[PDB]
Amino acid sequence: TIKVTDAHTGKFIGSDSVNDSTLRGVIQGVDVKIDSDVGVSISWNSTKKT
Amino acid sequence: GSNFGSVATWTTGGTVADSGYLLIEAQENFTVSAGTTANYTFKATFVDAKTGEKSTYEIEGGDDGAGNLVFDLADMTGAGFSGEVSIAIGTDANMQSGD
Amino acid sequence: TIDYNSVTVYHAALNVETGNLDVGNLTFNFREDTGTDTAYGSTTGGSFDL
Repeated sequence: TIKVTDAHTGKFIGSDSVNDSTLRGVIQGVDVKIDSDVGVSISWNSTKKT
Repeated sequence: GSNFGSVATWTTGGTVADSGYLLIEAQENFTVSAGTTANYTFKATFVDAKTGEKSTYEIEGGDDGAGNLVFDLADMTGAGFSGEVSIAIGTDANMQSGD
Repeated sequence: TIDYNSVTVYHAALNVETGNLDVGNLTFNFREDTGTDTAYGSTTGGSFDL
């Protein structure tokens, strides 16, 4: 889920819900790619081994 | 969002800095309103009516037993207020991000 | 030869659809000259339609 806002005014510009992490068709003439490993915490379950 | 009302109530004795406009914006979602002391986060912004300046702060508020959100205007540092404020939300109120 | 004074007043509004904030200004021009005997000034009241 992506929310874009301006850096000096703060007025709303756009939002999106994407699957392949490509922000397309909200900023005119530009497509933005965000890395897949952003904002995830990883742990290991030894009682279930997963 | 979901159903949540309005209407703010004062506490007698508060002091106001100047006439202006105030904006309260949410930070996190919750619908677990069944009666419990708790706290959640908000962002507050103030704009004046004579010079037009803008100030941005963080604040917190919490429900107590049912559908009421009490805030503290004392933490408006630099500007400065006093007294309390209570938003009458209501029971079975789901609060989403952006309302 | 006719005088005036300038007063700047801000006013704000909120839209219910996008979540943006509008902050505009009006400048009233207050009229030439009034007053009692040299004390502080004078002005009349009322209401008008913009």
